[PDB]
Amino acid sequence: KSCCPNTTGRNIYNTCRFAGGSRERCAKLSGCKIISASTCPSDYPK
Repeated sequence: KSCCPNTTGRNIYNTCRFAGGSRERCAKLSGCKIISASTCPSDYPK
């Protein structure tokens, strides 16, 4: 799943995805990660 620091991270990620940027590119850009671990560390709580 995708995992972001905060709501602004989610906002930027979603906007970039809506425009049509790649998932990891949008994640990096916004300051989020994406991992196949399903569980994310207590650092990206959104």
